Amino acid sequence: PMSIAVEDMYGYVLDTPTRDIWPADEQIEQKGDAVALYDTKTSRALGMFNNTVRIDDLLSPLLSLVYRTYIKGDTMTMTQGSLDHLTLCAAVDSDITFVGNRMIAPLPEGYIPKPMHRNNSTMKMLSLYVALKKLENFATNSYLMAPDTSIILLGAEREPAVNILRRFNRNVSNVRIIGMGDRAVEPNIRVRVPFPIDKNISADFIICDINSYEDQSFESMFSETISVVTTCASAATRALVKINHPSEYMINSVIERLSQLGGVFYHTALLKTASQNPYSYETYIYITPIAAAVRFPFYSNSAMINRYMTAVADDEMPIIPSIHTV
Amino acid sequence: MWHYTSINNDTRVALDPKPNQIRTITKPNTVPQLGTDYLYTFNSQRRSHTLRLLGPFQYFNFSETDRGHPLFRLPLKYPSKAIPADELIDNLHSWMRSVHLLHVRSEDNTLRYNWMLGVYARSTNYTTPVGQLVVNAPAILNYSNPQDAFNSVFVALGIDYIDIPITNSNIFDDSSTPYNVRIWHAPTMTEVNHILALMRKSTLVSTHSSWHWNVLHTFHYRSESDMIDHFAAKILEDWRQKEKLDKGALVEADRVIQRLIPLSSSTYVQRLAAIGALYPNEFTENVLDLSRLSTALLQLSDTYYQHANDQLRRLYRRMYNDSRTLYMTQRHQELLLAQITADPNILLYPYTYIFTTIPTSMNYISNTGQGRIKHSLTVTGATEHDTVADIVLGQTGEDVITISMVEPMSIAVEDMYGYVLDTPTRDIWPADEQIEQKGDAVALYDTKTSRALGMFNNTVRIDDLLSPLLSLVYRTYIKGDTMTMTQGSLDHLTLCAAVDSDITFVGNRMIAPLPEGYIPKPMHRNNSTMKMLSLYVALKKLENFATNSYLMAPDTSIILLGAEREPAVNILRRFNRNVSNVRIIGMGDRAVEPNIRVRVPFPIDKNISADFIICDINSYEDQSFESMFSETISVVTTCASAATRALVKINHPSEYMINSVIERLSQLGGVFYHTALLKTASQNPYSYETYIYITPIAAAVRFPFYSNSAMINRYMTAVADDEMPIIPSIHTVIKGHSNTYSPGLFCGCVDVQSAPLALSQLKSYCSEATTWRVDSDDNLVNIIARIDPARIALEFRTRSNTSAYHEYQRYVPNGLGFKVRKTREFRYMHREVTFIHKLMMYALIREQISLTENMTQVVSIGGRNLADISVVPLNMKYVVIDPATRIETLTQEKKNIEVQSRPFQFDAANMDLENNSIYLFIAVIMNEPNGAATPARMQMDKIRNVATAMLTRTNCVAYISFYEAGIITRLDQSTAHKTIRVEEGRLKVANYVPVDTLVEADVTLMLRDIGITHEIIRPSTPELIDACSNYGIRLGSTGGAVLDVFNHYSPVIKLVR
Amino acid sequence: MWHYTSINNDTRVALDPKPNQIRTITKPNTVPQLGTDYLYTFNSQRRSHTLRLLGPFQYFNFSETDRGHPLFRLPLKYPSKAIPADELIDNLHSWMRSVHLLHVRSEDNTLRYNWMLGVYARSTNYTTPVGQLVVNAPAILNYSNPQDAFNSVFVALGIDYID
Amino acid sequence: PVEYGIFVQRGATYTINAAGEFEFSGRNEKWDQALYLSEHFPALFSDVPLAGANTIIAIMRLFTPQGFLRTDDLAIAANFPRASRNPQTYIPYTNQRGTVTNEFASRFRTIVATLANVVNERAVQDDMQKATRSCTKQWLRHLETQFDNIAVAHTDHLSVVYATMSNFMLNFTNNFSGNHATFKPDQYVITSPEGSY
Amino acid sequence: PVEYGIFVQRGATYTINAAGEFEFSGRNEKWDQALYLSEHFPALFSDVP
Amino acid sequence: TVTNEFASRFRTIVATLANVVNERAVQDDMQKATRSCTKQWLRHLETQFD
Repeated sequence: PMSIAVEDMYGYVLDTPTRDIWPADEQIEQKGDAVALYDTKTSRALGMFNNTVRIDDLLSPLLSLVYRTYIKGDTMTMTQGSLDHLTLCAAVDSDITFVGNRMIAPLPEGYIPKPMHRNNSTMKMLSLYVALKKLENFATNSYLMAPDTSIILLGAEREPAVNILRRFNRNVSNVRIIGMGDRAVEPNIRVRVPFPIDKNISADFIICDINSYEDQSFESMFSETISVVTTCASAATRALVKINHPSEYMINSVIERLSQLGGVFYHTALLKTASQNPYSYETYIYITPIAAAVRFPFYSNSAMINRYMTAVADDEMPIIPSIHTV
Repeated sequence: MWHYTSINNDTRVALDPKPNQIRTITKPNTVPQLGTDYLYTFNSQRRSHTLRLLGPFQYFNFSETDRGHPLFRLPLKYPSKAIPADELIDNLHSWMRSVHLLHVRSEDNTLRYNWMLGVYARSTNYTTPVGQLVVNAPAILNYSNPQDAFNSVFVALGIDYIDIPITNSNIFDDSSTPYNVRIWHAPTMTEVNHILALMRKSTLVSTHSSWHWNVLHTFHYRSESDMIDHFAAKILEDWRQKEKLDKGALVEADRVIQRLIPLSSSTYVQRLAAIGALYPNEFTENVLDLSRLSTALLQLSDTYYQHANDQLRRLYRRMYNDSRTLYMTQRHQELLLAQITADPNILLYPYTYIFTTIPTSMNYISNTGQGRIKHSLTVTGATEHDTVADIVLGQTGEDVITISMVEPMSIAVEDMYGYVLDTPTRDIWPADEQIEQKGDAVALYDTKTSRALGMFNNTVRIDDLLSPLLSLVYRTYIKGDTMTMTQGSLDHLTLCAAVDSDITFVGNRMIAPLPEGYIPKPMHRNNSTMKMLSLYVALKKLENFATNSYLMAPDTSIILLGAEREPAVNILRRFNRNVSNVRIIGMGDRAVEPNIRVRVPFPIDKNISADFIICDINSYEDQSFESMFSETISVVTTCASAATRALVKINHPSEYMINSVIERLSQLGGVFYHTALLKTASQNPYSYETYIYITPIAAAVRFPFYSNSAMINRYMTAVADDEMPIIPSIHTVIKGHSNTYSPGLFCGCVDVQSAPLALSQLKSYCSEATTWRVDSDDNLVNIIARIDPARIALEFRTRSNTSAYHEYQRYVPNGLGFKVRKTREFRYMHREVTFIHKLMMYALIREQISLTENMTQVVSIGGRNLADISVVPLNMKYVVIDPATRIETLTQEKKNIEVQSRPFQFDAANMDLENNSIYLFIAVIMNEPNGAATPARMQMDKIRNVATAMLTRTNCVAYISFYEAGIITRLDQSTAHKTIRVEEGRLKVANYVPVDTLVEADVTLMLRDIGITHEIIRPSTPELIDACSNYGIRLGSTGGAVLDVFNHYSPVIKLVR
Repeated sequence: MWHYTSINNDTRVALDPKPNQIRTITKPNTVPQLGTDYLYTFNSQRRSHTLRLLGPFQYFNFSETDRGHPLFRLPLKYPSKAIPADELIDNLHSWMRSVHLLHVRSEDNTLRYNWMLGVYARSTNYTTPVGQLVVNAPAILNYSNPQDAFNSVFVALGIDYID
Repeated sequence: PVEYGIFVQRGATYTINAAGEFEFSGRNEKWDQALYLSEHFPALFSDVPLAGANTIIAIMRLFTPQGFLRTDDLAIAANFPRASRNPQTYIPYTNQRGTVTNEFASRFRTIVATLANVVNERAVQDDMQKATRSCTKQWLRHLETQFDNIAVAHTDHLSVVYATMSNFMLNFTNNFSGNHATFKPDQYVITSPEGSY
Repeated sequence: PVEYGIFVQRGATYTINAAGEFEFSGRNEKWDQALYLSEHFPALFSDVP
Repeated sequence: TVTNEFASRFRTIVATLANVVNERAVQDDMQKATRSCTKQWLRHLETQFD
């Protein structure tokens, strides 16, 4: 089990784009390399690893502990915008309260809140949100969705991810929070991947964690998602999109597309977020309309890409840890 | 990835303690720490204190003696609340430390203990032979070969099987045991083969694929149905780990195939296990509610085979019979092999049948949570519907769903006292103008404004609308939760307005705790109080803007002029209670002391003045103008001279009467006055009532008089002659693809198994239907839809009809919300003012597009998700040129439309010339294609271009909408930063990045110099009620107060050729 | 303005629960939250603790038996001050969860329940004929046509009026 | 009075649902013997926790049986005509061939008390002379101990008789599964295309 | 009760129309033999679904 | 079926009353010999009028 100071738990990394141009010569090689990986499914050994090591259980007892003390009256100091405040909150079902900050309204008589129910995607999404508010201007410790600005959560099977955000942002004027994705239960619209026409949505910062698997076997799967990021992209000022793969090809293709559906390019980054199944080579592209060009975009190596770029597969089975006693 | 990779375990086989220390097991010294020594709770099920024996103790047995000791009396003692942590642990520990498992410790470093068997020898008092075995012969229990363990027992007392009754978790439930496990003394694989072979006798037995201690044991069900609690729990657990194996993730499981073999089942179990093998699911992630977990599962199979699939309908009718067999799946199979390989002694299940990847499927989504499912119906799926009969939703029997009139406000209290100052702008009010205005104004009074609009202010009373939020402030205070105010605080004023009793303080913040066992009676407001209370906030604030001390200065007073006054006046004193001398008074007919009771035409000799006065009276004067105009001109006159700053609710006002007031104060005091039009946040959303703000400025003004005014047009238009209102209905009989439908929601109860189809055909009208089941025994879904006059414009276009259908086929059994507790649905949704606004721009344009000889296509230049759609007849082509529309070309053509996702905005290379076309230019000249902000100077050039462009074409009309400047200064003064605000000369129109704007005049002057015929058209009230009425939408406080200005300022240009 | 514009309702006609779930109505599991499960007070009238049964329960009837159960003894216990929130809810809930309206659940997606009449068949112990009707013949109560509902009852036991 | 009101209030006889939960009925209907075979167990024995009237339910636990159920064994291999998928009978009480007291006499001991304790409340309730509360409690007490001795050999020796009788030749069918609150025999009828079965 | 609700209501006595179609009276008067010789038939025996 | 409502009513009437007779009797300190014999008598018609 994890065992770490809660506060260091919402930390990512921006692999910044560096590749003046993405010539057709390069496109010829990349599409094939990328299609090839999809054709086979990355290393059996590595994949087995992300699933066994779920950033849920892995990082639970620490979180379970935060909740365990609060239930008995021991957490008497927060600060709203505090990361620490957000975490106790994500952890406890009931409505967290306050007074002159710090002092958290003592648990009402002989009653007890039921420790929160997370998906193993919540710490990650919850964390991405921290990354966004923080990405807004870095230097700052007020993680409470500004005054009347909202965001929409795009992850299939949403909430408590979305729910924890409101309890956390509970007092702040108008903050509107929404969550789509198939299998999502109200308060959450339940759309499906290829966004139904006529349905217009926007909201300052959007987070898209959907996309996951499209039988298409590329060409199209590549296209279905290129498409997902397109709406997720235009409709919002700053948003995270979990691009899964990504290869130096598909992730890069996204860059060329936003490149023309709006002349002055864009500014994108690759947010590898602290909490998120240790392995899992899933990377969220960060996209925002910068107002100074960039003259770079496109990628070559990227710390984030190689993670899934290699892992070629053809491993010849995994080495299951044994336990011989002789 | 591919080959599943696990690490089998045989948990129990390795949970039996080593013998030499199978004494400290009962923990004789230390006391059981809840953490890892037991799990426990008490549930809101009134009672239900469950005690879970976590540890090596899980599987235990008790006795007749073990069952005496308190702890089994300790539950039936606190029926009311959770057992006292103390009396529990302390106690439990006593028993814990009592159980003394007979045994004979050893030294061999390999023995273990079998335990379970033993624990059981102890259960009964060592009488049942196996038990009468251990007593004198205790060593019998230690053992090294997990299986020889038992075979020893049998060999000696010679028997076919030992029955191990099997208790249940939660030591607090002496209520029998569902079934029991029988241990079969069958050593070699061949032996068992045949044990269970004959086992196709005896009523109900069932077994697991593999085996603990690797000693074939089987379950015996005490009842046919109890048999189902088990399978269900277990088959369900299978998809639980199976999702992981498919995923490729080390799964240390007791045995690969978790399912369990109905040996002698009986139809129900037959078809239950029947499903089991099929893994009909998608990695839920949620948590399924146990107890009804069975019926949920048993139900799903009925519908699975039911929608079946023909081919796989058989593949399943097959296992329905041949069931004593087991249905692994290639991958599984391959694994069990690694197992047999390791040591050819693993005696796992004989008869079986590999599958062959199973014939495709349906990821039958599910979960038995508690939310209700909000669905967002898709335009066009791919199940090309033939016709299918008109569905009949049942009757919504309130106590499940009640429908009500106006989605309660729900807003942050603090933003509730925000108005707007429409400032005067009209250098002179010439007699020529007076000639026209008096008649226009008299005409409106002669008739009574739009029946549709008036009906709206009354139904939407800013009382109820904004009550529950206010009710909530009061609800917490009564129970000691509001411990921080600040006197001058708006927040302080509101809690106060809300509570009858006298609010108090100390060193601020801390509000004197409610006195002992007493309770204040929640305040009684008129639905005029929040408005008047709010006007007062507007006044103190209007005094100097920048300030948060709303406590009537030191010894300065005000008088309240509103018929039927107080608590309006009363709340002000409780609020201003401590502040030196503040005098508060309230006139108006029907007003009760402490309130003088004058009558409209103020009785002579009665002189009154008081810093700021607020006049909300005036209301109706039979006179029928001339005089009614005069009675009030008169009201404001006294209200006016006698006071330095005061509010007068001028009702009407017309550009005539309101303006007449200006001329009058103009002469009863040379140096004019300074007046403003305060549209206050809280105040019946609609109600075109405006309060003039009047004060004796000391710098002239050289302007006064009005022309358009955001406030005036609200009542200026609304001409009336509406031809009746459109009452929101609630039809509950879904017709198949036929326009007919009248605005209003579909609240209906459709039987399940049909929900898929009803919902599927239902997408043709509304575009987001919410639904739920109450319980798993309610074979009816509940659908709520509210026909959305935009989806219809879109679904119907060029006939056709293909829905996503089968795809929704998946929820059917379970994935359909599930709430259980009265929901509230309002016959009127709420909506962000910005959204209501463009919705409105459309009602002016659609009507227009329906008034121009020949007109072939609508070129919507920069749509986005195609909003413009509901603004075009179901005939013309709709062509969107939008970079990020991303529509499959086919679906694009099915609903006959076209996409040019090719941004431009420049002439010479802009083929507008396609005549008989309408160019809808909403937004666009706002934010660059890159979701940016087209700088105002540049924003102007775009219009210049479409102009030269529209100039060399014909029969085309371009609709361009922009943001004139007046909004900025007006906004900077008004204080209703709801969804506008004004960041450094711009305006974050909701979610949009501020947007520098332009001069209405420069716009007119440039195209004017050019020669293109134009009209700057801005929506009106007729269109507003129309846009809103057929839409279930309502307006919601803040909106009304600010929507008047925004609608007016946010004009439109018709460049018509 | 001019022509009045309303939306008639027939509240009661549409407050009678659907039959197939006219069981969870008594709320057997969860405990009645004061908010929307009853209204209540104690007035400065020295005593006067009024308990208002908000919900589908408004119109009810009780009995001679229903009228035994504490809650009807629970008022005459705190003559001095407002009943203890606890002893009240907790308690009430006991009775609430006791009333067991005889019925025969169905599957038709249009039936309802008439309720009132029934509630009343329960009131007295099923002796007053209308009441002696429902017992063995419970299906009689479900119904689809708001009026046929009753006309059924009459038609069978043949009478001019039921009180 | 109060207990027999919350409780008889909740059905006087239940039947069982499909998912086997217990569905009590509504009326407090009487209960005839001709109604014995047919989904309708007497309700008192349901042995299901009932929030309110709990003293009534507790007094109720006293009735549950002692003995286990042995599966004939011998009569079966012998081939004797049983007809019940898997024969077996229920023996009134385990032969405690161990040591000290019993489990059966020991059970009756706590049964006499819980009950006696109950008789006590009713008696102090109807203010009665201590002369008889006692003489009678004394009487109640004589068979606690008094049936201690009888149950000795009754249970050891009287039981083994059943031990065998459970399996006499013709003496087929399963009489009682052992679980009062839910055991309905197997209904055997001679069907006949011709007349009425 | 439930069934003799819709049945007596369909009509408690009927007659044969010029074309057999049974004309079902909506009343539910008794049935004195006094109209055995009339054109009415007791309704039960209509043997019509 | 079972009991009545009328006999059942008299049953609680005899008690509420009996309970009342009890206070008065313990009040005028009386032998338990008669508190009982008489309460016993009061009791015979509860059942007796059943």
